[PDB]
Amino acid sequence: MAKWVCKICGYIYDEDAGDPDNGISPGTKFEELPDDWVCPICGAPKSEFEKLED
Ligand SMILES: [Fe+3]
Repeated sequence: MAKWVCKICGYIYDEDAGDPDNGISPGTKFEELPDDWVCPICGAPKSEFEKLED
């Protein structure tokens, strides 16, 4: 699945990993993260992530 970078801090939101410590099961697409989900490292909103693909 896809990987996304937090443009602020470099954390990778890896769809295959999810973010279980913050309520997101492995395999959750970035689109499906709640609107108010934030980078678990720096607190940046979803807007600040970029999809790692051409
Ligand atoms: Fe971040």
